[PDB]
Amino acid sequence: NAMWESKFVKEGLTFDDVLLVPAKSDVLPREVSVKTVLSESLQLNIPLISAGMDTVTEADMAIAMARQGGLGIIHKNMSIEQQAEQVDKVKRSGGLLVGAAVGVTADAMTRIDALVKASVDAIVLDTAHGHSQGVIDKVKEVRAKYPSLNIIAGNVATAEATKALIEAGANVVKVGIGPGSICTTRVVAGVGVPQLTAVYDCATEARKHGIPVIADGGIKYSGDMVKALAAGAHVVMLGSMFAGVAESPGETEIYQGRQFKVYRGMGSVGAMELVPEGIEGRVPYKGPLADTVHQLVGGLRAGMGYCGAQDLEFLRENAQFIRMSGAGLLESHPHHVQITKEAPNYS
Amino acid sequence: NAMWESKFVKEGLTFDDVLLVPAKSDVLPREVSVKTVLSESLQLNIPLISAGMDTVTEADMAIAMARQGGLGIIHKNMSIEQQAEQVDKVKRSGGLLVGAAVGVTADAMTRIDALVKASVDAIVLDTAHGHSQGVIDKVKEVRAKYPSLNIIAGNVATAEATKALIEAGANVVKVGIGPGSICTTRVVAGVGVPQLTAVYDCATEARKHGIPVIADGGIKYSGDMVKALAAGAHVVMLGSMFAGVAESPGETEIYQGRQFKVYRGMGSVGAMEKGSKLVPEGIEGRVPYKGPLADTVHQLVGGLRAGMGYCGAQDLEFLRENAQFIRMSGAGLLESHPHHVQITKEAPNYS
Amino acid sequence: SNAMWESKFVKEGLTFDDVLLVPAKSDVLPREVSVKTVLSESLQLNIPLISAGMDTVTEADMAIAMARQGGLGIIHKNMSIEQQAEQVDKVKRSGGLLVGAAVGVTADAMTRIDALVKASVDAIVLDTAHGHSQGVIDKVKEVRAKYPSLNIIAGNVATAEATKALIEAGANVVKVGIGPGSICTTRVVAGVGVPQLTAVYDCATEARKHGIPVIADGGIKYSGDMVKALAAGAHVVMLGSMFAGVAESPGETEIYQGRQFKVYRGMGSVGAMEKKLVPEGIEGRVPYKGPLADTVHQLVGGLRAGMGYCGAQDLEFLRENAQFIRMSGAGLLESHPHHVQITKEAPNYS
Amino acid sequence: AMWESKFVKEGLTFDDVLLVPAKSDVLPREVSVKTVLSESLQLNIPLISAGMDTVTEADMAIAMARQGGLGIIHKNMSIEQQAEQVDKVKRSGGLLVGAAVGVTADAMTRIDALVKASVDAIVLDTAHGHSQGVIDKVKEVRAKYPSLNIIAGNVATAEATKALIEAGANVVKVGIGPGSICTTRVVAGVGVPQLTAVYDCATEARKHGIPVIADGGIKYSGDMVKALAAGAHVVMLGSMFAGVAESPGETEIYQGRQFKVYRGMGSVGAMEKLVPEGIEGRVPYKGPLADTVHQLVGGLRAGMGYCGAQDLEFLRENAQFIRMSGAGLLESHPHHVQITKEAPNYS
Ligand SMILES: O=C(Cn1c(-c2ccccn2)nc2ccccc21)Nc1ccc2ccccc2c1
Ligand SMILES: O=C(Cn1c(-c2ccccn2)nc2ccccc21)Nc1ccc2ccccc2c1
Ligand SMILES: O=C(Cn1c(-c2ccccn2)nc2ccccc21)Nc1ccc2ccccc2c1
Ligand SMILES: O=C(Cn1c(-c2ccccn2)nc2ccccc21)Nc1ccc2ccccc2c1
Ligand SMILES: O=c1[nH]cnc2c1ncn2[C@@H]1O[C@H](COP(=O)(O)O)[C@@H](O)[C@H]1O
Ligand SMILES: O=c1[nH]cnc2c1ncn2[C@@H]1O[C@H](COP(=O)(O)O)[C@@H](O)[C@H]1O
Ligand SMILES: O=c1[nH]cnc2c1ncn2[C@@H]1O[C@H](COP(=O)(O)O)[C@@H](O)[C@H]1O
Ligand SMILES: O=c1[nH]cnc2c1ncn2[C@@H]1O[C@H](COP(=O)(O)O)[C@@H](O)[C@H]1O
Repeated sequence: NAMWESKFVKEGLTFDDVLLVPAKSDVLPREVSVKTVLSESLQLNIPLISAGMDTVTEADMAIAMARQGGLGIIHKNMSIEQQAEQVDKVKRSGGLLVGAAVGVTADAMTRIDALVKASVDAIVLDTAHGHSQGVIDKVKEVRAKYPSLNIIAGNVATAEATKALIEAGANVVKVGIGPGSICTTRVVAGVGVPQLTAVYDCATEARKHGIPVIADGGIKYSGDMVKALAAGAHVVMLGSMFAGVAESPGETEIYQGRQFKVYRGMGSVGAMELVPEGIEGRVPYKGPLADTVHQLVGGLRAGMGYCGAQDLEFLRENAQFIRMSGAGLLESHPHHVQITKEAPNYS
Repeated sequence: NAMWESKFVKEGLTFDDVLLVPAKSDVLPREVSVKTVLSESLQLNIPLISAGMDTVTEADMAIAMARQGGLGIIHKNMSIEQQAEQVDKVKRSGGLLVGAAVGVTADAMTRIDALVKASVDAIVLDTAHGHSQGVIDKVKEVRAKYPSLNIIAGNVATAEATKALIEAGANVVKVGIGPGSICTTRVVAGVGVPQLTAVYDCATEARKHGIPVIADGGIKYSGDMVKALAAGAHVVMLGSMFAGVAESPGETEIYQGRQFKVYRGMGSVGAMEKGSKLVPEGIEGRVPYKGPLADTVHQLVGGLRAGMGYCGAQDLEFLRENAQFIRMSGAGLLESHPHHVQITKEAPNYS
Repeated sequence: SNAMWESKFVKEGLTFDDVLLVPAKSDVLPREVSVKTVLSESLQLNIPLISAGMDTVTEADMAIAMARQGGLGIIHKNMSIEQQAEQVDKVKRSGGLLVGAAVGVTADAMTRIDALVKASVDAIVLDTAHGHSQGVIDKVKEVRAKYPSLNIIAGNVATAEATKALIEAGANVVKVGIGPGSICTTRVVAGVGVPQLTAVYDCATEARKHGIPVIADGGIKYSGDMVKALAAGAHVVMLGSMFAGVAESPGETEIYQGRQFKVYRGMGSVGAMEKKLVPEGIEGRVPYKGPLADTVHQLVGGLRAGMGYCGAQDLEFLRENAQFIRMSGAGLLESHPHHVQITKEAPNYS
Repeated sequence: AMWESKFVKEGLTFDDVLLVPAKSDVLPREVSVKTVLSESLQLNIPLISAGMDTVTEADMAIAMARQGGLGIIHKNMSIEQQAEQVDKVKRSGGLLVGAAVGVTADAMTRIDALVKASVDAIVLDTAHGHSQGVIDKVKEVRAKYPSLNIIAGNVATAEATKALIEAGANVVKVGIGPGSICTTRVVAGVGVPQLTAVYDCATEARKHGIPVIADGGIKYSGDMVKALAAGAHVVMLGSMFAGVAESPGETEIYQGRQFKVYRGMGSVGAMEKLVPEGIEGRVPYKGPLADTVHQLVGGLRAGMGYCGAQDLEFLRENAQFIRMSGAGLLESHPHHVQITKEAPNYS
């Protein structure tokens, strides 16, 4: 009867619920450092990872991300031979960093072998429910065979789940159940945790083991990314904000005179070909990845400057939030003004 | 006196106010059990019941519901003779389960007499106010004559009301005051309780007596059903999500080049006129055509299996006794649904 | 002391769309409950409804219709003293019906009140923007002194302190509402107000201690709001917009895009003020709703259903026993129809 | 302790609250609307026009001063041009006029010219008032011009207000992100809900006898009253002054309605004249300033009359708020009635 009475006690927050409180600062946005260390064999210049989705990251995107100082995860919706080849294609081009997504299946180990042979830097054990026993066991099975391999496991949204994956052998934990722009998990199954609260809860546990977390999904604007990092995440994972980029898979298509690209959930009907937990759609074309990355990092620099963070470590450990209502949100966006042109970082 | 200061102390949540929290899980959605026991003689393989509304459930729907593992409540907007024929029709169709709705009226027993002869499996004593004395007196009057008959009573939204119905003879209690898609009770009378809190409060009381509660109304997506079952409900009742299937009463009509089917509240002007001083408490409308019932049901159950899998629930009871929620704001809701992307294809379980 | 500084943001407010009335044990059917109500021995109404004292809401034709329905009408003050006195006499001679008249806080207040009393008016409505103003208190005291037996209704107020002040001044009815008006912009232009349900509840709390009835004025857009207002401690509610489009309300029916509408505007709007201070209301139009009888039946019927759910035999049980439950915006969306295409229009919804 | 305090703070904005009516023996006609920001800076009306290139130049500053207010000459022009603007307002009857200065190396050079032009106040105008550079720049100016009115901003915290007062500023400007044209809270994720920001800053500034300026996010006259009631001596407006005839730029016609350009100083357009923290848009033409001012001051007199405030100091010390939900706000505006004509003080 303790489980019965504790059903509705927990409370969760997401990005649009909060703002970062300005702090004393003697650092300029130009001066701040945005480097992150996921592991001793995996370091990034910028805290950005492109999602391992069929409409987001393949060879070209992974190469582009690695060159902006980020990281790309090759999706698993292709043959083992195809993924190992694309991973190699990224490694061919200057010894850039590259990751590959692997699902929890029978052929999982076989796929990982061809990936490790292709000198992949990290594998992403992707599953909808990262707190499942099957996922945990497969992490252990993989950890045993490759102790020197970077293992990124997810997705989870609780501290209990984070501890479970870390103990299984995961050195990076991916956080996010339902916040995705193309996701319908919370709608069709009713399951999830508000992403900021999820990140905070998991980071609270991950810190105790010196393990980094990845904030994955739900990021609409560059400010959301700053919030995610300040909530405990080392690095974020983006899907929709990279999907309209030239380097992302798919072809540019015209709808009502504008340029779009296909963006679909990996749990959508189209991506599968279980009940679907994703949606299919399109996002505006945005040209080269460099322009989008520049606005994102530039937003992050401004944010860190406001908070007085010389590095992301200070940001995670010192940044304070303040909660706001819907009226606060509307004030936070432009209001009572007819916007006449698009800014490079707004709509 | 002390009632004056307590006017605004109570707080209520609904489906869009919360989310289910993922937990340890050794079970796959493929392997979960979705069966339920409502009574000694009533067992459903899926937790679904189609509403007893004149635009939702008749003989054809009740057959299709039963063949899916669910239950259909034949509506009362027809003669006593007609309703008995349809109950009999569902029964002759291979031993399928079938329910039937009865209103709190003078000739209620007469309707119930003909329903029992036709071997109806359950009777729904449906009122707008389940905590009315007339309904309570009716349940006793029916339990006395038919000690073996499955009686479902409603609608209620408070623990005290559930206690009254259970002690009166009801062996199943139906929860829901105002959450209906077609319902204006809360708007025109100002009375109601947010459904998820209602389900939770009623399930709390009914649990003490070993009595199942039905979550009736307010469910628009499959996730809302999983939340309702996790809140303490044994089964759920759907009107809106069933009103568009092929087996539902009424014919298809065209809007925007696509097909729609009529759906209206039983307290709407149209429904009251067919059934017959009271002011209406529902609206008349239409919902998208969705084809055969099997497709809708498969989506519904599929969402439940996934959600139960997330919670690590091997069966519905574990989910009822262990599932934890987390409260969220409007921003949380906005994030929960798809966002900032233009959808190009309707998903089988989304819009 | 730093008290006033530290208590600035302490209070919280609730409106109709923030709450629901909780269903309770009921030994009564909607057709059996009594909706009658007493404001004073000389002023008893069969239905808890008063039509607002506005130039686009209540004149003689409206006051007569309201009274015949068992309600009350307040003749507005945007006319000469002689005219308003005539309007009262007309209603009073139309079968001996109850009729009220609005009076403002001006120098000629006493003159106008003398005429209305001479015309045998039943209630005087001392109407001002700020009921807790010193000018209002004094005017109430003057009138109570000259007319010890005259019904005095004073407002508007939104706090208990204000309510206590008008009661001690000599008012036997207190009207509540600062800003909730559909037509109002006071909260937008002055930044001043109190969420109407909390307002009614705070003022009723004070007024209960004195046996003074309270009127819930403005903010009511559906019949359920009226039930909530009455359950929050009000004896009677006052309506503007829901009565604005009936046939008996002032103003001819105008045609806008085929559909027939009726002008409804704030008493503090630019147009009304003409018939130094900036506007605190807007000018607009509402759909023509036909005879008052059809609107009243929907409202009363909503109340009967409401009282039925709460197990209230009369309005006194409602005020004393009815409990609310607070809900989020998600709760409100569930409360209204949703995820359906409305094909026809219910007599009591839009 | 720093990690666990991240989400404890709550913030309020204008649309979250209402002013509670109090006992009153004062009529709106009789109230005192004056304000003293310093010994050498007194306003007959609590209004300041924003230092933006689409809000305030010489013509706006003149009109504002003659109404009893103040105009701030923006800095998107040469040192010589700005000194001429200040002089222009000065030879128009000896009117009060302020000028905007940013934190650059040549800031002193510009200030030297503005002082020579007999300016009444210089506004040290930056995105992050709690920056060390801003604090240092305040010290330099105070050390050279001990009698010069220095407005320093912008800030949103008591700690930042304290630091600016300590640095030598004699007026503090409050607001991080509430601006109608502002995207700072969206792109950088940083900010504090304005009404709480004013209150938190006034609480500190009260101790030093320093007045604060509530800058940004005011869309109706009632918002201004709330801002003042929350502790502000005076408010600064942008969008409500940008469609005024005396503002820079000219009138454009779109579908019969007249408009005027309004953009943030952080927008691409203004910067061109880092990533942007504003947008470019347009507001409706409102005609001569006197009409907008009349409505604003009249709403304030209404509010003060409701609160029983004879003067603005009474309002600051005594006015009480009540919190409300989105249903409260919805009720607070006109509702369920189709508006047939524009009121002078509403949309
Ligand atoms: O300067 C701008 C953006 N910006 C603006 C502007 C104007 C009004 C409100 C907000 N920002 N105007 C600009 C003009 C040119 C370049 C950048 C500009 N933003 C920031 C962000 C973080 C900072 C941290 C320490 C010190 C200074 C910082 C500045
Ligand atoms: O696999 C999917 C849906 N799905 C997805 C997907 C991936 C990420 C986020 C959401 N959905 N991709 C799929 C590809 C094929 C079939 C089903 C798929 N959903 C679930 C739901 C509950 C589970 C419980 C235990 C173990 C696994 C569970 C899986
Ligand atoms: O009388 C109006 C506005 N107004 C109205 C009106 C009517 C109903 C609700 C709100 N305002 N009607 C008016 C008619 C003419 C001039 C002003 C008017 N506003 C105020 C505001 C504050 C006051 C403080 C002390 C004393 C009187 C005060 C009056
Ligand atoms: O029965 C209806 C309205 N109504 C409905 C209906 C159906 C489902 C949900 C809500 N209302 N169906 C009707 C059919 C005919 C006449 C009235 C009807 N309303 C009420 C309202 C309050 C009551 C209090 C005590 C006892 C009975 C009460 C009944
Ligand atoms: O179809 C799906 N269903 C649910 N979540 C998904 C699906 N596809 C991708 N995701 C998650 O959502 C993230 C994308 O988030 P975005 O930044 O909102 O696009 C991915 O990195 C995955 O974690
Ligand atoms: O007209 C009515 N007024 C109020 N409630 C109704 C009315 N008609 C049906 N209902 C209830 O609302 C449920 C429909 O829920 P839905 O799934 O949201 O459409 C029904 O099963 C009834 O419990
Ligand atoms: O112009 C005005 N400004 C503010 N309130 C007004 C004005 N005119 C009428 N009111 C109030 O608003 C009520 C109308 O409420 P309604 O039912 O929402 O239309 C009236 O009875 C008055 O109490
Ligand atoms: O580009 C910008 N980014 C952020 N804030 C700005 C920008 N431009 C002006 N502001 C601020 O916003 C205020 C205008 O507020 P408004 O009254 O809401 O339009 C100005 O006085 C500045 O303090």
